[PDB]
Amino acid sequence: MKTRDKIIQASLELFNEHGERTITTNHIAAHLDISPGNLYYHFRNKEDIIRCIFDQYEQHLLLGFKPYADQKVDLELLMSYFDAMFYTMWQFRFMYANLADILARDDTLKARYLKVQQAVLEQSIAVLNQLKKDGILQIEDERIADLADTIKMIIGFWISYKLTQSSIATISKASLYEGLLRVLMIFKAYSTPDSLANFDRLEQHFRSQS
Amino acid sequence: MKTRDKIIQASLELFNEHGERTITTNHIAAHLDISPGNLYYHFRNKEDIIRCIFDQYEQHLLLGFKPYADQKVDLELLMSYFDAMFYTMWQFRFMYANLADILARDDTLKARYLKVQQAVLEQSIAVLNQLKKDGILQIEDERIADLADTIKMIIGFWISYKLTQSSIATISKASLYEGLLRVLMIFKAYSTPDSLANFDRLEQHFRSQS
Repeated sequence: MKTRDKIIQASLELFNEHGERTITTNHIAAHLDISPGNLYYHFRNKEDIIRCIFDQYEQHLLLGFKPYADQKVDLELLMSYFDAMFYTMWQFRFMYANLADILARDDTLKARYLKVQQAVLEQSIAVLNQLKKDGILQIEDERIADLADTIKMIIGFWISYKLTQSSIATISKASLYEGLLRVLMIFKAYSTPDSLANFDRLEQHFRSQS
Repeated sequence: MKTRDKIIQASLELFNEHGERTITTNHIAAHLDISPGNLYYHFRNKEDIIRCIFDQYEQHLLLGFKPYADQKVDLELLMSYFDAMFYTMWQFRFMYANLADILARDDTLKARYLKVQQAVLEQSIAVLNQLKKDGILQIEDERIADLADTIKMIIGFWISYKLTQSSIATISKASLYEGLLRVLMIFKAYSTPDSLANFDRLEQHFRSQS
């Protein structure tokens, strides 16, 4: 593992455990047992590290919500889209906790973030249309875009909702699965009779994980 | 109108137009054409004004989502609950824009905020159970609490979602109605056949407002 990649992963872990705002590049270097000069060789400031993390976030997002080509339309395919919701919230939780402030202070990062959000929305609408063609969902064509955008809003803001509903300042995997189960509920209401059985197996799988 | 109430309303308007963070007590006093000492007579600092605004927010919330006693179960009753969603987001939009930071810096305000959120959740669950008894909604009893909490999450975080999805830093009434229409969609999926007609009249009413 290249030192540059070690710096990116240590940063992500520290930001996820303690909040991005309180971690300095000197703390990151001490965590890796390197000089702050050694860190500067690879990254000149903290923003540049956060920019590389956003890129990692963005490529996983585009791949996790990509439309399906020749895959068979079965349970394993559906779980993969639900697994990508969980992964993104948990692996980049420092981001969801403080998105507005990170975007407001870096215009380059914000512009790239918006391009990806629009491309993820377009893929999601395609996925939903395919599930309709394949007999998994019943939705009026004119509402598929709205459903996709509403689910995207749930996943993106679930963490902030949880942080503002209690006196506890940390996110547990259990909090995240509660969120997936709310999305799974919404989708269950749009399912076809032929496909209700599968939504009950997804529900049982996620109640069992936590 | 008592000067104390004039100070509270000017503050709310300035915070809603420009963001709470950039408004000082000296700016509030200049807006009302009074000395900063005259303002101090009534309010010793900005937090005390924000505390009185939260109280106004809290009492409207408890009244707007209160369970129904002898009212007839008709369209006007349903619209009133939808109107309370719109009112709270629009009249206290500075709050929704910057909730986390306001709560993190005032422990007294946060404690009261959480008591009200729990009481609003309990009322909402009662409302939903009544609509079920009265033949408006079909939901498994074990899921009514989850639906209520998911709708509450949508209304509370819609504004933050919109502010982070564009380069435009302001909220329009149109953005807010788009949000209500997403909630109305979710509810339409849980409606009974006898009640679908009414959800189509609510939809048409809100598409027409914007």
